[PDB]
Amino acid sequence: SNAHITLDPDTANPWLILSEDRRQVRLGDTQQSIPGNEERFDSYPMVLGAQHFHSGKHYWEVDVTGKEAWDLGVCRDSVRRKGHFLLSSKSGFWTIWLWNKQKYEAGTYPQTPLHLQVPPCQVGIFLDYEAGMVSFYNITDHGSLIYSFSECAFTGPLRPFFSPGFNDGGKNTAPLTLCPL
Ligand SMILES: CCOc1cc(Cl)ccc1-n1c(CN2CCNCC2)nc2ccc(F)cc2c1=O
Repeated sequence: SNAHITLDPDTANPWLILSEDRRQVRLGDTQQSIPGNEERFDSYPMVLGAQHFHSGKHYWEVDVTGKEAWDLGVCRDSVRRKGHFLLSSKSGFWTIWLWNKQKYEAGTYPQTPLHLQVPPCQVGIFLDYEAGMVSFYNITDHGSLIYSFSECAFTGPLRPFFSPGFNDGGKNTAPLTLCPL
């Protein structure tokens, strides 16, 4: 089931610029000044979707065209927001990412290298709560499976997870965009 995802402003790390529609996010040129509510990611440029999922099946698409790094997927709502962590299946995160413009990996511990034929301009996330799966699909390549976590022992609600980059050092100015449908 198609989910209409929007970004939660309360989770967004200071370094992030959300669109006004809540459907787009880019890494910014310096921190912004906002509060330090407990829901906000202090240590890395991450933000959640507003939707919580307690059950059922949910699909959404993210445009990543041009970007040299990024991280997508799903996480426990109960993940710590304050401080340092890895994006690991062991630690409440079901993610894939592009690092360094060339290296796709999936957030196993330790992570798993992905060899993609067609580099994705667009990525699908499919959450099946009851199955205990999070699946990533390469839309550019007609929906080929990028990677799938299974036997995820979902307890409590989950959130869509996003990060458009780690350091604006490069030109990671382009946004993650949530696609219509
Ligand atoms: C590929 C780069 O990975 C990282 C880079 C930095 Cl600067 C900080 C943390 C990580 N990272 C991370 C988090 N980063 C992943 C890549 N995108 C940025 C966040 N997750 C991991 C999960 C499992 C594992 F075995 C290792 C890692 C890991 O090293």
